Amino acid sequence: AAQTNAPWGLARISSTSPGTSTYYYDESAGQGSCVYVIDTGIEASHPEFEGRAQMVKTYYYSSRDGNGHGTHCAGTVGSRTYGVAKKTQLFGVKVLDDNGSGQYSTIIAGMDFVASDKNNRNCPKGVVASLSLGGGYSSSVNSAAARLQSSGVMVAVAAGNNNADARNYSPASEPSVCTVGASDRYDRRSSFSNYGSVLDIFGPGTSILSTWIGGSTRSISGTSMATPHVAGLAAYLMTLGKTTAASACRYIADTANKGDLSNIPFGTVNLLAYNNYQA
Ligand SMILES: [Ca+2]
Ligand SMILES: [Ca+2]
Repeated sequence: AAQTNAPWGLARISSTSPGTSTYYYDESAGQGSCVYVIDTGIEASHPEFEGRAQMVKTYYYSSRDGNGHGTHCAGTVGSRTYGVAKKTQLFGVKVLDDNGSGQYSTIIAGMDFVASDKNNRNCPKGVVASLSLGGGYSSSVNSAAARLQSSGVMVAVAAGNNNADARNYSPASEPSVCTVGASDRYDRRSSFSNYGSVLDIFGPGTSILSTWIGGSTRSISGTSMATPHVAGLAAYLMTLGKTTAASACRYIADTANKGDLSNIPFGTVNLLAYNNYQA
C-alpha cells in the first residue's frame, strides 16, 4: 500500500533516501497488535483514531488528555493519516498530568500496570509500550522499564532532549529497552537529541505532523516524536511475523538504514528505522 503526500517521517521510514513523500507499507498495518501509549492520555474520540483508541487507566482526576502530547504520540503510532501502524489498537495510560509532568512513582506504577493489564486484552500479534517521557537517572525507573520489557512487551523509550549523553537519563539509560534518538528531514541528528552508546536506533523527530487535542493537528519536535515511529514500526513488524517483542528492537537495528545520519557523535549508532517494504 502507499500513502501519497505522507508526513516526511512516514515517507522516510519506508525509504532508503530522504526527500520522498510517499509512505509505502504492508496493508496488514499492525492489525492484531496492541500499543500502550504511557503519557498525558489520548483523545480517543479523535476521528483519526477511528474508534481504535481507548483510555485504560489514569492516575489523575480524569482520563482525558488536557495537554495534547499523548494524543500527538498516539497519532504517530497509529492514527489513519499520521500513523505508522494504521490498524493497530491503542490503549492510553495517563501517567502525566495536563502540564506534561508526573512523578517517578506514578510513572513506575503505570509501567507495572501495563505488564499486568496486557493479560486481559486480545493482542494476538503482540504488545508494544511507547514511552515519550524521561528525567534524570533513576535506578527504580530503569528497573520498572526492564520488568515491562521482560514481561513480554516491546518497550520503546525517548533518548531525551538535552543534546547530552543519554546515560544520565531515565528510562533512557535502561539497556534492555529500545532507546530512540531523533533525526530531522535532511538526515541530520536532531539538534536537541540525546546520543551515546545506550541508544539503539534513530527515528524521525523534527517537525512531526500528528493529531492534537480538540480534534486538530499540530507539528512538533522531540525524541518524544521519534519514539512512536519505532513503537509503531515494531507493532507493524510483529503483525507481519518478522520479529517478536523480545527481539523487535534488535531486528529494527539489524534492518535499519545504516550510515545515513549526519552529526552522529563517535560511539553513537548511525541507524535509522526502516520498514524494508518492497511491493
Ligand atoms: Ca541510503
Ligand atoms: Ca537497548
